[PDB]
Amino acid sequence: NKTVVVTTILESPYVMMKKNHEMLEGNERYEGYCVDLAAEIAKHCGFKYKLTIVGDGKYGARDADTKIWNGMVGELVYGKADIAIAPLTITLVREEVIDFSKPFMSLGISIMIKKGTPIESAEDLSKQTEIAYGTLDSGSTKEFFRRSKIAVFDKMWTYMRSAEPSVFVRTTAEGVARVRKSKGKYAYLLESTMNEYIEQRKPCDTMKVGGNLDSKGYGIATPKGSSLGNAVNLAVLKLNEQGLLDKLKNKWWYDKGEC
Amino acid sequence: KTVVVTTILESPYVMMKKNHEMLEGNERYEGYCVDLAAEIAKHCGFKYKLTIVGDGKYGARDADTKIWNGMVGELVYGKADIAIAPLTITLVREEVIDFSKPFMSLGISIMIKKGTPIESAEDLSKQTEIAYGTLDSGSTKEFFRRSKIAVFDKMWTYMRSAEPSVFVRTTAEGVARVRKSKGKYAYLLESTMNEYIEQRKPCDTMKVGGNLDSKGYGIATPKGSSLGNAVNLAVLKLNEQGLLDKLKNKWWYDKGEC
Ligand SMILES: CC(C)S(=O)(=O)NCCc1ccc(CCNS(=O)(=O)C(C)C)cc1
Ligand SMILES: N[C@@H](CCC(=O)O)C(=O)O
Ligand SMILES: N[C@@H](CCC(=O)O)C(=O)O
Ligand SMILES: [Zn+2]
Ligand SMILES: [Zn+2]
Ligand SMILES: [Zn+2]
Repeated sequence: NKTVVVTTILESPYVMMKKNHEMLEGNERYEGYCVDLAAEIAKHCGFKYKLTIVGDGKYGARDADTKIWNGMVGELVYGKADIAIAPLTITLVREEVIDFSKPFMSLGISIMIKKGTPIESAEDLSKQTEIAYGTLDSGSTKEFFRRSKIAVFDKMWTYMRSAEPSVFVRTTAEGVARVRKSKGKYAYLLESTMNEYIEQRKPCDTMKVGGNLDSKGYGIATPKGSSLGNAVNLAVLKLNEQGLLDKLKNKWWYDKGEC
Repeated sequence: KTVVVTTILESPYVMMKKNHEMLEGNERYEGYCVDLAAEIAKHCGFKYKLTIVGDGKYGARDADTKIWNGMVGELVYGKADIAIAPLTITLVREEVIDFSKPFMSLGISIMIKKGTPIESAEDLSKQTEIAYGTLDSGSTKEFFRRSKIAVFDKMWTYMRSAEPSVFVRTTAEGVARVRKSKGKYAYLLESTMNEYIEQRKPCDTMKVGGNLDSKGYGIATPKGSSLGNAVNLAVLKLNEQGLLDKLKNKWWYDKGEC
């Protein structure tokens, strides 16, 4: 048995630095939903592990030119990590190079506005020019728009791909900050999970509006044909059935809500 | 080789067409899972035959003989090649068959006759005037059997001992029992089926409260099936094209009559 290298990402409330992290070591430096989940998955599958934050701070995309995978997906593909336990979206292009468990959390793409912004829907955003809108610059949300053949979303993509200055952001935090500082003139397209979390954080000035644009999930990912895939999947099923995943969601989203 | 698909008559997933008696083979049926089977078959490049599960059950394991019934049994014993049905992904099933990523989300929910003074599972568990039960041989019954959550444990104790029986052989039977019991029977069933019935004449039932859990239906194949991989990728593709969302609207709400 060797220590399992876990790749993950600093994304609230999934993985965060503990206030006193400088005084702590190894796994104890972090907290959050995915930190709690990693401990349970390791316990139920019988392995020791080490949490590592993804070097480039990215989720995972393949460069169209170089064909190289970046982010957490890259760490799995190139053998730098053994498992990714993070809000990593299950997608077809990813499933072709890595394996995912059954989804441990559901989510869909959603709209974040600064409160009072006169927008209620994706259709609203597409039919106007006063309010800019964008996505995380690398990730499944961007690809959803890039690939969509649905009229409303294709229209949004045509706008976003050509908008100047860029409407895309490097991190979720950057997108949230941009909504907060843009006096209602920027809306952010991000996953419902992160949207709902931020909605419950001070200064309580953002809101999720409209229905979700799609319906998907986060999965625990392992390299193709990993020895861990089967047991990890069974552990996700057990934890779902025992209500732990619901308990953890409540713990990190709503029990700690500031609004 | 023509792929034998096991499925179950459960609205709006698989239903006999109005004019079924004059039709043959797959053409006799319509519904969400009929459309899904056609899509999966197209994207995986196979011919197939839809067959309705012989015993009318989803699938559970006999505690004594360890024999599986239902669609799960058909896969386990080699009577069918794939199940395309509202079949809930569960740990005990994943141990004997393979599931695709979930093509639809659902949770256990409460169906009441309109006007029944019940708003939650907790409400049901606190009283005795209104009886309540679940489908037999399915994942909802097992949920209550295995739950340690106090409210659900309390409900199970009541349900397992209730006389006359509160359990039903089919969803349709549960729905009929709610409709005819003058508000004195509430039915525990998956949110998907509950929300469908809520939009059907005579428009006398309602879903109340939040869902009791969060899970999904998956396409199932026998362990080590050569079809498992391709079918999973097909589900991902259909999801990403918005086709699953299209089919959900087509069968739930475009056909809504309330
Ligand atoms: C048995 C449970 C562990 S579960 O496996 O039911 N998970 C519960 C959460 C959940 C259920 C259904 C869906 C629907 C979308 N499916 S998806 O794979 O995200 C898409 C990429 C095809 C998403 C997330
Ligand atoms: N969960 C996404 C990142 C966030 C987003 O794209 O909105 C992914 O795995 O790429
Ligand atoms: N979908 C369930 C059947 C219906 C129910 O138990 O509510 C199963 O696969 O067992
Ligand atoms: Zn545990
Ligand atoms: Zn198709
Ligand atoms: Zn028996």
